[PDB]
Amino acid sequence: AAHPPEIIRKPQNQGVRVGGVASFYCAARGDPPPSIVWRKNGKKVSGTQSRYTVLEQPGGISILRIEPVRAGRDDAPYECVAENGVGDAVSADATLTIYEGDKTPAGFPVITQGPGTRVIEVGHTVLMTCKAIGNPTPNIYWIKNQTKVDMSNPRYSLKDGFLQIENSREEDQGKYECVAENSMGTEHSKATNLYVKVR
Repeated sequence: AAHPPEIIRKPQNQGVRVGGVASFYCAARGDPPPSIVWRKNGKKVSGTQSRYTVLEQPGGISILRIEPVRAGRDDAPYECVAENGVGDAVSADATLTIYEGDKTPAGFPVITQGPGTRVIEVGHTVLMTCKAIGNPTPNIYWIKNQTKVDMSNPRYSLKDGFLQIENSREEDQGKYECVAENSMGTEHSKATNLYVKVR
């Protein structure tokens, strides 16, 4: 195992509404595997700071989540850094544009309807609703517990931007949200819980 760190996914610029959620994704690889560090305006991102949380996900992914987005503070460059003790560190960065009030780019995604909390009996199927519009039309994806829902799962599909889960199992319990992603912006729905009862 002898390789220098490589960024295989760069962070992308985001536009978010104030009070919103924003996230940046980074991924890298090397031999041996790099750590990824997140920087704001060149300053490593605080363990303390309540609004930022960093999620490390297998496949080499690192995610920086900012919730709730603050209009002054959060308008900055977030850079992700990868090091493994071989060669040079590799870094990539992205900006965050924050939109006050309604002064949003035309066609910024809007979520007309959002998921509601539900209890579902084991073995039953549920539909969770996201309704969105934008131009260009938003791609819609679902998150549980801040993690992308895996649509590789046989039991999970999208109907009309709705998330359907068939043959419900306890493991499906979580806090779900829907994201509508646009060239213009990203919108996250309000998180809500899915509970599974027995019997």
